[PDB]
Amino acid sequence: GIFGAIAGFIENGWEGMVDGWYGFRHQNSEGIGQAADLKSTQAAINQINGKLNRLIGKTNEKFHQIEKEFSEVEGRIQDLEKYVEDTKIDLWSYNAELLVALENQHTIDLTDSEMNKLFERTKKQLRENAEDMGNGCFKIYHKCDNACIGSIRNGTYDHDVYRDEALNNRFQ
Amino acid sequence: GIFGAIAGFIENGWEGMVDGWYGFRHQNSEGIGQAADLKSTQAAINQINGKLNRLIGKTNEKFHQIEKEFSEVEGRIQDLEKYVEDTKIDLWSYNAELLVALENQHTIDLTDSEMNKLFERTKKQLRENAEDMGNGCFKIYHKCDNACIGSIRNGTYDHDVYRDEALNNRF
Amino acid sequence: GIFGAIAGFIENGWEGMVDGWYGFRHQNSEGIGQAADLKSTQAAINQINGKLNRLIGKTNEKFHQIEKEFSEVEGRIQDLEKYVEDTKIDLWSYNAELLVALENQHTIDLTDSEMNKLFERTKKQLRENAEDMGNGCFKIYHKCDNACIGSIRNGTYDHDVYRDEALNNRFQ
Amino acid sequence: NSTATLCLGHHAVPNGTIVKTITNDQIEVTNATELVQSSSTGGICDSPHQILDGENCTLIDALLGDPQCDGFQNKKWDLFVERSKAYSNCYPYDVPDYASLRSLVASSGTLEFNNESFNWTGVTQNGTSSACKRRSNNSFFSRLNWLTHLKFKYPALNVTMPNNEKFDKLYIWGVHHPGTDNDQISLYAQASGRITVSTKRSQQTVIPNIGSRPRVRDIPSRISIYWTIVKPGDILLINSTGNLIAPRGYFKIRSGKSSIMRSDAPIGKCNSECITPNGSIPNDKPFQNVNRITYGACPRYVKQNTLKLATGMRNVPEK
Amino acid sequence: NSTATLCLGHHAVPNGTIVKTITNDQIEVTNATELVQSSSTGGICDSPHQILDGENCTLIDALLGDPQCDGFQNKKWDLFVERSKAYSNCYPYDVPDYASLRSLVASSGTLEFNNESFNWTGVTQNGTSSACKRRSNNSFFSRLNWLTHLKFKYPALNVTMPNNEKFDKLYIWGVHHPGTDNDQISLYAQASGRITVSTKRSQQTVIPNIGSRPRVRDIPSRISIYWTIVKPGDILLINSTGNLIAPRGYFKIRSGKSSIMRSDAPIGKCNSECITPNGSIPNDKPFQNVNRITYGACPRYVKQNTLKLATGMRNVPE
Amino acid sequence: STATLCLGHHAVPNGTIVKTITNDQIEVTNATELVQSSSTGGICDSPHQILDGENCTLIDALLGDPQCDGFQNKKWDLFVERSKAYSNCYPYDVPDYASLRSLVASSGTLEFNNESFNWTGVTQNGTSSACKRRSNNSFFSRLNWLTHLKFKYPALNVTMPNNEKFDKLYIWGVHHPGTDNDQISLYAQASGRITVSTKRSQQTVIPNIGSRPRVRDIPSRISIYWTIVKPGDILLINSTGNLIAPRGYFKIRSGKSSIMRSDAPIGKCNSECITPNGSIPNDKPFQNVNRITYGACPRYVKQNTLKLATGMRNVPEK
Ligand SMILES: *[C@@H]1O[C@H](CO)[C@@H](O[C@@H]2O[C@H](CO)[C@@H](O[C@@H]3O[C@H](CO[C@H]4O[C@H](CO)[C@@H](O)[C@H](O)[C@@H]4O)[C@@H](O)[C@H](O[C@H]4O[C@H](CO)[C@@H](O)[C@H](O)[C@@H]4O)[C@@H]3O)[C@H](O)[C@H]2NC(C)=O)[C@H](O)[C@H]1NC(C)=O
Ligand SMILES: *[C@@H]1O[C@H](CO)[C@@H](O[C@@H]2O[C@H](CO)[C@@H](O[C@@H]3O[C@H](CO[C@H]4O[C@H](CO)[C@@H](O)[C@H](O)[C@@H]4O)[C@@H](O)[C@H](O[C@H]4O[C@H](CO)[C@@H](O)[C@H](O)[C@@H]4O)[C@@H]3O)[C@H](O)[C@H]2NC(C)=O)[C@H](O)[C@H]1NC(C)=O
Ligand SMILES: *[C@@H]1O[C@H](CO)[C@@H](O[C@@H]2O[C@H](CO)[C@@H](O[C@@H]3O[C@H](CO[C@H]4O[C@H](CO)[C@@H](O)[C@H](O)[C@@H]4O)[C@@H](O)[C@H](O[C@H]4O[C@H](CO)[C@@H](O)[C@H](O)[C@@H]4O)[C@@H]3O)[C@H](O)[C@H]2NC(C)=O)[C@H](O)[C@H]1NC(C)=O
Ligand SMILES: *[C@@H]1O[C@H](CO)[C@@H](O[C@@H]2O[C@H](CO)[C@@H](O[C@@H]3O[C@H](CO[C@H]4O[C@H](CO)[C@@H](O)[C@H](O)[C@@H]4O)[C@@H](O)[C@H](O[C@H]4O[C@H](CO)[C@@H](O)[C@H](O)[C@@H]4O)[C@@H]3O)[C@H](O)[C@H]2NC(C)=O)[C@H](O)[C@H]1NC(C)=O
Ligand SMILES: *[C@@H]1O[C@H](CO)[C@@H](O[C@@H]2O[C@H](CO)[C@@H](O[C@@H]3O[C@H](CO[C@H]4O[C@H](CO)[C@@H](O)[C@H](O)[C@@H]4O)[C@@H](O)[C@H](O[C@H]4O[C@H](CO)[C@@H](O)[C@H](O)[C@@H]4O)[C@@H]3O)[C@H](O)[C@H]2NC(C)=O)[C@H](O)[C@H]1NC(C)=O
Ligand SMILES: *[C@@H]1O[C@H](CO)[C@@H](O[C@@H]2O[C@H](CO)[C@@H](O[C@@H]3O[C@H](CO[C@H]4O[C@H](CO)[C@@H](O)[C@H](O)[C@@H]4O)[C@@H](O)[C@H](O[C@H]4O[C@H](CO)[C@@H](O)[C@H](O)[C@@H]4O)[C@@H]3O)[C@H](O)[C@H]2NC(C)=O)[C@H](O)[C@H]1NC(C)=O
Ligand SMILES: *[C@@H]1O[C@H](CO)[C@@H](O[C@@H]2O[C@H](CO)[C@@H](O[C@@H]3O[C@H](CO)[C@@H](O)[C@H](O[C@H]4O[C@H](CO)[C@@H](O)[C@H](O)[C@@H]4O)[C@@H]3O)[C@H](O)[C@H]2NC(C)=O)[C@H](O)[C@H]1NC(C)=O
Ligand SMILES: *[C@@H]1O[C@H](CO)[C@@H](O[C@@H]2O[C@H](CO)[C@@H](O[C@@H]3O[C@H](CO)[C@@H](O)[C@H](O)[C@@H]3O)[C@H](O)[C@H]2NC(C)=O)[C@H](O)[C@H]1NC(C)=O
Ligand SMILES: *[C@@H]1O[C@H](CO)[C@@H](O[C@@H]2O[C@H](CO)[C@@H](O)[C@H](O)[C@H]2NC(C)=O)[C@H](O)[C@H]1NC(C)=O
Ligand SMILES: *[C@@H]1O[C@H](CO)[C@@H](O)[C@H](O)[C@H]1NC(C)=O
Ligand SMILES: *[C@@H]1O[C@H](CO)[C@@H](O)[C@H](O)[C@H]1NC(C)=O
Ligand SMILES: *[C@@H]1O[C@H](CO)[C@@H](O)[C@H](O)[C@H]1NC(C)=O
Ligand SMILES: *[C@@H]1O[C@H](CO)[C@@H](O)[C@H](O)[C@H]1NC(C)=O
Ligand SMILES: *[C@@H]1O[C@H](CO)[C@@H](O)[C@H](O)[C@H]1NC(C)=O
Ligand SMILES: *[C@@H]1O[C@H](CO)[C@@H](O)[C@H](O)[C@H]1NC(C)=O
Repeated sequence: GIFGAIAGFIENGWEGMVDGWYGFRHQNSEGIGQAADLKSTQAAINQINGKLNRLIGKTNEKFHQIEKEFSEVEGRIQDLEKYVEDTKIDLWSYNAELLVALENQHTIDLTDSEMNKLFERTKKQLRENAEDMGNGCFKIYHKCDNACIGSIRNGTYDHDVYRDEALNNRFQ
Repeated sequence: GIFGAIAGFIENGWEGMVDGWYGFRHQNSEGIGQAADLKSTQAAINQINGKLNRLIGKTNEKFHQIEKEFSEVEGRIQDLEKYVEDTKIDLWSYNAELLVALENQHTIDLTDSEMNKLFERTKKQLRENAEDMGNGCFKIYHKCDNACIGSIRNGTYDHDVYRDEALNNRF
Repeated sequence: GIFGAIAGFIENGWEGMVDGWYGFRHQNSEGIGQAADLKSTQAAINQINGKLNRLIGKTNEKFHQIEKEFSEVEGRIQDLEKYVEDTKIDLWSYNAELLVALENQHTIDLTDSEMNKLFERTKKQLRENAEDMGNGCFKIYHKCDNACIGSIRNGTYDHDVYRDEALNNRFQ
Repeated sequence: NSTATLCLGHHAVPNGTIVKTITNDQIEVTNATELVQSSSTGGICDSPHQILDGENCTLIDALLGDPQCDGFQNKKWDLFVERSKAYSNCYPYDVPDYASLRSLVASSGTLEFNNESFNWTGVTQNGTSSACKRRSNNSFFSRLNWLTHLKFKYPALNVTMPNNEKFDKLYIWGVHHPGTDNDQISLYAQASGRITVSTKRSQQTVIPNIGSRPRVRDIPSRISIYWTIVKPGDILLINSTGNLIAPRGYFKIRSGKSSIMRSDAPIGKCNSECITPNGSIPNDKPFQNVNRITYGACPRYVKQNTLKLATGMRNVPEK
Repeated sequence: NSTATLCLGHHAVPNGTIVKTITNDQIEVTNATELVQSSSTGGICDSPHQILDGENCTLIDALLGDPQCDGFQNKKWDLFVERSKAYSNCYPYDVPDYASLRSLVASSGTLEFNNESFNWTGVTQNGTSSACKRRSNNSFFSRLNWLTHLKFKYPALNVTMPNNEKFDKLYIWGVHHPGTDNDQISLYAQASGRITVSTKRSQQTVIPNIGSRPRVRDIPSRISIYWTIVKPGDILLINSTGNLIAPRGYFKIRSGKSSIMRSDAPIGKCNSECITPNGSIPNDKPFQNVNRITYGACPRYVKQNTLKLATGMRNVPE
Repeated sequence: STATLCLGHHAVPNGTIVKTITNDQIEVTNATELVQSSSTGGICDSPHQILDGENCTLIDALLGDPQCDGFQNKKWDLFVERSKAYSNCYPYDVPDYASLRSLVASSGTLEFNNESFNWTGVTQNGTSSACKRRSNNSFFSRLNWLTHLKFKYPALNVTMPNNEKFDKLYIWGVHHPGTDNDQISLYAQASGRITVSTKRSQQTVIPNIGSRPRVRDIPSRISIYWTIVKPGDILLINSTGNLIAPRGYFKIRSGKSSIMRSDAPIGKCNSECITPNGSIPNDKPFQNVNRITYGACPRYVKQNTLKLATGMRNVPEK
């Protein structure tokens, strides 16, 4: 949410994209299609996986401890034992609550960041051959078939090839 | 500070802005004015209000505890009771200090984020009819009166209406 | 890593930059050279320095505590003493691991942020006299001597001076 | 061929407040709020917690039945307040494990005393002393029965008392330690009398120690106080040949939110869930710097005097 | 045509999950995982920790040698499970500092008892009572020797037993408190008595108190249980004139992972490092909400019922 | 007619690996250690006043062992107890030994103002073969062994008020003779009750005549107790025999003083942090040397190393 991409200019999450987390939707003379960017998709997954590996499976081993349940009624010693455990449980619960909130806040932003980074990479790749419409879509000002649209996803898009046509359409 | 807008390229806070947290100052033919963007203002406020809901209140209810003040000297049993409470106080003191430092860092960044998000929304809305002067101000290259500037703040700005004029001025 | 600049579009760290942390590499008729922006360097250094001052030298003073080593076997009271110290050590150990992980995550991003801030400042300074090549490099479309390259670093670059020449070269 | 200008900006305050961050130790923000409560109203509020002001009486003094503490008989509380001015005006007594008895009674939160009928045959009941004076006459602890010799004879007492209720009964008893051997003979007709208060689960034996102690209220003798808890279905057996301060019944013991606090603050009339010895404090802020001792829903005590949390952006003033 | 449109977007799920963040208390994400373990299998696993079910025998009852606890002799464990159904069918006993003795025995993790030969000359050994009955005959605690008079005489006892091993020896002894003074004479022929179990470092003196207690199993008398630990190179001295419940040897004290747990959960066949009184629970999640009492590789107990960690982006459905 | 300007960051040939939230191993340009895991090996004499007990435990110096006479009326900030310590006096047992040791250590002084008690009718300055001073029979310096005078031991009722503004700590004892003949030969009475009483506290001890395992050829024992009289209170010692009388009071204070058990050398340096393993620096926030600490010390953690990134990510040229 810090970058304003997941809930920002992109106001729709494509429920039909099942092959990845981020991707491309194109409209060209040859029709409409959908694709996925695996680099950005694996980008979010690897970061989130690192948070999980740091938490899941890392349990402590404690064998002999103090009494934590008392049947009879005692004085000072029983009160101290109850206070120690109660303080310990309260402290760990705060650590759990703060950690869950922080990680989820970071998870939102890093997933938001990865979407924005994909958007910025595409914009720089298109150079002056397209314009940002403001809703997460680029209006390419040249005839792009299903080949050069794949070139933009492939990173093999040379703006010089279509620059003369694009500039002519834009400023006329 | 991460986005570099609050103290970055816009290195000036408008003390005259009392109706909102972020806004526009329209310097145009038909005069100069100031307005405030309620969407970005309420966005940052709601996030900060959310932080307060998690901190203000939520206090523990503890009725009977151990003794924390002693008049005589007892020895081992008294030493453990003092050690337990002193350890607890130091640990909670660390959590209090760390939380304030972390939240305040997040408060600065999210307010910076909301300012930057408003700036970029304006740029895409204007399309190619204006240029970022670098100080957070857009030099609109067509005659925009106090109506179409309201349209920019309203989200009802159509760049094609002024595109032919704006591009010609830039040429 | 959130901004995607240190490991993003700029995927090459100049090992030759010894005078600073971030800087400029320029090409002109006069040759190729390297420079450093000390403002962006000191911005990142101060942030990291603040984290150290909050940690280094801020030690507590504790004089008399409970016994932590026991030779004989006593039972209930001894178990409580062992439990308290082990609980305290476990809680502080969790705080140490989280603090190191959290600060290091922020250190990457704030260093990433300052890189992005330097890049965005240069783009706005150049206005419409250059185009972003997408790899952290700007293609300036006018005759820039070793002087105006310094002007870009110093902030004394007037885009209006070269705008007519730059715009003509771009859109022709 | 004219132009227009649109500038975007944020608000700023003239002075603002300085807060602490991860990066910087001193940074200016537009607005902030305090998170550490370092002030108190000065008085304990009577609500919503049931306060019982001990005034001149410690909780043990009220339990035993000191004459000045007769106003606390069969009383309930959520937080018993012991005043530093409290004293004892009765027989000088010593309570082994005083803290534990004080702790469990405070946690129970009641001074209910259902009087019981023991079969005290052969011994003189309702003993009196000059140190314990009710009004202006010799008396003794109200909840304690000073059993003395009857007709120069103290036959062994072996009475029984079953616990027919579903709650545990708390019995407060004592042993008298005479200062002189004459007082030992003149009160119990024996040289030494063992006290064996036993149940089906626990047992307790006490030996009188005849000897002179530093005279308190001109009383060289001492009284040792012990307590026994009989569980539902358990029975109480008291075997003794003398020096026995017999109980007059049982105290009801419960479990709840009741506790005890040592404070000298006035009991005002207000609503504050958080109670500290320095006075009731608000429970709005997450942390406090008033006192580590708390009662009710209280902010967590920290060592910091102030911890300012920024509620707005960074402040960049115009001038 | 002459133009094209390229749109960038993210995925979304029809049914998202609500998680809590710093900014918002309820925000919807594509996917999430639970961090708090709140379910139990219902039974204690036999592995990888060596479990020992006491059934009707407490740890102290098994240590002393109650007739129903003879099956636990010289047995070791990693977690002794004490059942609430446990009872005692022997001489009534009271153990001062009962928790400490239970804790030290449980932590040691063994009930090894090496029989020793004491010089009980002049006194009658292997005393029995009607309350402690083994094989439908009067008996006593298996690890305790009830010393009574021999030929109506109870000579002063002064026995010695050195610790010639490299480990500490745990000695369990007791003192008999007769209910009537006649019973004191009928068993020890002396008025009252004193037992002083002393070593080169420790000293312990106990005075019998003859008096009637509420009779349990028709026994008005009581026995108080005490323990002594002699270190390598130390010697054990038992000075007594009567009322002595003598030990029959020493218990080996060890150091290990053993402990004690009170539960009424079944002992099944599975492999779970985490053991709680409610039953063995998985240790995959970092936190748990089953029981504060745990054993082994266990998640940390928290007061929270559920804690969902976002494992995806925000769910913004169309 | 064109120019190109490139922006970049620095990189080092050899980076450092640090741990982040997202990644377990990420390379950075520079990092610093946060856990101190090394020690100089010796305790610094400054800024904390160290007192080396050498062959004397704190109780031995308090009681007055002949080898501990050099510690008389000495103050400290951290008493260092050595494992090589031994005792050459009458065998003694101190109930709640940890509390008395802790109480003396926290006070931080062994100041002893001698008082004049009215021990009339009894012989004072009793000595034993075990306690040897200047190759002559002696006793604890702060304790008075009261024996019979002219085969008579009158009943003792002595008084001593606390007329000062500080609490007085009194160390006294009771003698447990090994043989009844030794009890008669020293005290002329069969047993002597000792009742050290104040206006609030009372303490009664009964001697137990019996043989104990001989230490330094002494079968008899003495039990050590302490009493604290508050300002305005009076001290009453009621006794008929077997009394190891005090010779005065110890001043009890409140301060930074404590006690540490270590065998580390005492060098010359300035280190606020002191551990049993030796003085360590307090620059890093955390340490891994010893859980026992004194002074301005880093907080003990289980982690061996924790590297904090002090630079950007190292992205070297391929
Ligand atoms: C072991 O040693 C201790 C300490 O010496 C003894 O304890 C003291 O014993 C003496 C002797 O019996 C006690 O002295 C008596 O004190 C009484 C105090 O009461 C008055 O004074 C106080 C203070 O002013 C007032 O608050 C109070 O209201 C009273 O007004 C005196 O009253 C006694 O006076 C005697 O003479 C007068 C005048 O003739 C008579 O009227 C009296 O009846 C009495 O005979 C007397 O002085 C002292 O109180 C004890 N305590 C203390 C703390 O000192 C033990 O007794 C001793 N043990 C043995 C077995 O001997
Ligand atoms: C717990 O409560 C029980 C009662 O329920 C008490 O029991 C009494 O205990 C005393 C002391 O042990 C016993 O007294 C002894 O009696 C002996 C004779 O008893 C017989 O004869 C009498 C009639 O003369 C009958 O009533 C009785 O039933 C017997 O048939 C005496 O010979 C003893 O003398 C010894 O003590 C005296 C001092 O008391 C000395 O001078 C002597 O030299 C000798 O040493 C003694 O007097 C009494 O018999 C018991 N009665 C009952 C009914 O049990 C417990 O004492 C009591 N214990 C405690 C700790 O409180
Ligand atoms: C929502 O978030 C949760 C967070 O946990 C994700 O949960 C994981 O979901 C995947 C889905 O495929 C599970 O993957 C399967 O793991 C099996 C082994 O499990 C162990 O190892 C994994 C790590 O590899 C641990 O996470 C897990 O706890 C176990 O320790 C594999 O054997 C599976 O293999 C698949 O392919 C092989 C080859 O075809 C087949 O033979 C198998 O049958 C199977 O089809 C598979 O990889 C993973 O275990 C889940 N982890 C946890 C901790 O629950 C969710 O995926 C995510 N999204 C949704 C929609 O729920
Ligand atoms: C101090 O005061 C207590 C008060 O309880 C006395 O304790 C009681 O002492 C008597 C006498 O020893 C005990 O009587 C015994 O009761 C046993 C339990 O009986 C149950 O069943 C009957 C009905 O059949 C019920 O009325 C009763 O309440 C019980 O539910 C009996 O089994 C005993 O029988 C004896 O005689 C038979 C004869 O055949 C023998 O076979 C038995 O083995 C046994 O010897 C006996 O009648 C009574 O139980 C005690 N109560 C408690 C609570 O302890 C103390 O005795 C007294 N102190 C002194 C010194 O006397
Ligand atoms: C803390 O406690 C330890 C152990 O009790 C003490 O160490 C002993 O101290 C005594 C002196 O108090 C030493 O006695 C000396 O022995 C020297 C020979 O040492 C060798 O032989 C002995 C016996 O086998 C071994 O223990 C030892 O390790 C050596 O192998 C003699 O040379 C000494 O007398 C001669 O030398 C001195 C110095 O020149 C002269 O002044 C004398 O007049 C004489 O000529 C002396 O007899 C003993 O050796 C020490 N070790 C042991 C193991 O007992 C510490 O001293 C004590 N701490 C303090 C501060 O005193
Ligand atoms: C605390 O300190 C006080 C200080 O006084 C001690 O008090 C003395 O204690 C002893 C021992 O208990 C008492 O001695 C006993 O005195 C009895 C009465 O004697 C007085 O009265 C007679 C006339 O009736 C006079 O002739 C005599 O001189 C006294 O004035 C005697 O009857 C006792 O005799 C017993 O002991 C002897 C010797 O062993 C035997 O031969 C006898 O058979 C019999 O068993 C005995 O002599 C002394 O009287 C007490 N003094 C006072 C003033 O009370 C406390 O004892 C002490 N307590 C503790 C716990 O420390
Ligand atoms: C209760 O039992 C204990 C343990 O058995 C017992 O302690 C032993 O007492 C004897 C005699 O008091 C001690 O033997 C002495 O040991 C020392 C040091 O080894 C020797 O110096 C002594 O020798 C002299 O005395 C002898 C007396 O007969 C002479 O024959 C000899 O020639 C020497 O002059 C003597 O052997 C023995 O060391 C202790 N053992 C311990 C403490 O472990 C205690 O005495 C018994 N209780 C009673 C009241 O007897
Ligand atoms: C709690 O205890 C205190 C202290 O004992 C009680 O204080 C009362 O204080 C007044 C002060 O004026 C005493 O009155 C005065 O008494 C003297 C006695 O000589 C007389 O000369 C004066 O003219 C005046 O009357 C009063 O006696 C005293 N009461 C008692 C019982 O000591 C207080 O009353 C106790 N109760 C409460 C609820 O505070
Ligand atoms: C410990 O045992 C010793 C040795 O039997 C006891 O001391 C003897 O006791 C008898 C009986 O009273 C006397 O006849 C002897 O004179 C005593 N001394 C010796 C050297 O034998 C001692 O009483 C016992 N102590 C206890 C508490 O039982
Ligand atoms: C797209 O990239 C792949 C390699 O990932 C390459 O084989 C293919 O030829 C590319 N398609 C183009 C350049 O049209
Ligand atoms: C930029 O500043 C440096 C600072 O020394 C100076 O040497 C250089 O000439 C400046 N370049 C300009 C003003 O173009
Ligand atoms: C500052 O923020 C607090 C908490 O959000 C708010 O209650 C208060 O009205 C604000 N005051 C100012 C002057 O901004
Ligand atoms: C001691 O003898 C008993 C009786 O047979 C037996 O249960 C126990 O295992 C024996 N101890 C050893 C070490 O064999
Ligand atoms: C009492 O004498 C001892 C032994 O010399 C000494 O340590 C102490 O200072 C003396 N007390 C004084 C002089 O007040
Ligand atoms: C010491 O006690 C005796 C006992 O008779 C007494 O005479 C003497 O006066 C006392 N000492 C002092 C200094 O009063």
